[PDB]
Amino acid sequence: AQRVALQLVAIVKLTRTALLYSDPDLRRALLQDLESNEGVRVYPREKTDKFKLQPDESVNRLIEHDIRSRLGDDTVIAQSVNDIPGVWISFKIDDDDYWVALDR
Amino acid sequence: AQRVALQLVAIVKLTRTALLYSDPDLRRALLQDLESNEGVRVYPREKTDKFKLQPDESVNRLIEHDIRSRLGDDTVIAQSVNDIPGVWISFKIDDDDYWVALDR
Ligand SMILES: [Ba+2]
Ligand SMILES: [Ba+2]
Ligand SMILES: [Ba+2]
Ligand SMILES: [Ba+2]
Ligand SMILES: [Ba+2]
Ligand SMILES: [Ba+2]
Ligand SMILES: [Ba+2]
Ligand SMILES: [Ba+2]
Ligand SMILES: [Ba+2]
Ligand SMILES: [Ba+2]
Ligand SMILES: [Cl-]
Ligand SMILES: [Cl-]
Ligand SMILES: [Cl-]
Ligand SMILES: [Cl-]
Repeated sequence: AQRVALQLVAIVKLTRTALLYSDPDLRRALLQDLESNEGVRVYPREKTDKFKLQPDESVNRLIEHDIRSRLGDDTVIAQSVNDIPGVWISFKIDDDDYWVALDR
Repeated sequence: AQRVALQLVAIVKLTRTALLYSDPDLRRALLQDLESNEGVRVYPREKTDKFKLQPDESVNRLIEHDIRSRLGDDTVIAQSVNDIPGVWISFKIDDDDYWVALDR
């Protein structure tokens, strides 16, 4: 529980941080780097993006509990967004909502 | 071996990325965020910074092998730099050398 959640939290936080402090002119280039080089796909999150939860198997819900405690109670953790499989974790910068998608 | 190394690689890569694409005016502020919020201390690496290897115990050398395969053959991995304990991993942006220090 704790260990997996800690790693996922670290990834989301470092990714959000990279975006937060990014040179606005290089922000699109940064998103390409994160995806290709770090395997981290960032997307804007639209209010109408649909999602499906990870199953209640193994320690998923405990992992999810620990992630929200560290990232924020309103964090969405999902196994798909708009029918696209992955490990999906939402985050925010100010008024802007985002997804991070990782490979399962 | 693989798993620990993969996580450390991810941290170093995301950290380097954040720095690489950072707004130059916010770069010092970014370093504060990484340290306080992500527990990642970045330092410039000076050619005369001394270091001490992690012991050859457990799977340390295998972890180190996997880290270098992903980050670069010239990567230094150390248990201390200038007598300061931690998990230290070097990285570069162009001509500039850096350390990342994590808690053990
Ligand atoms: Ba909290
Ligand atoms: Ba919003
Ligand atoms: Ba809002
Ligand atoms: Ba809202
Ligand atoms: Ba919004
Ligand atoms: Ba290589
Ligand atoms: Ba140099
Ligand atoms: Ba050099
Ligand atoms: Ba050199
Ligand atoms: Ba140098
Ligand atoms: Cl953008
Ligand atoms: Cl979905
Ligand atoms: Cl600087
Ligand atoms: Cl040392």
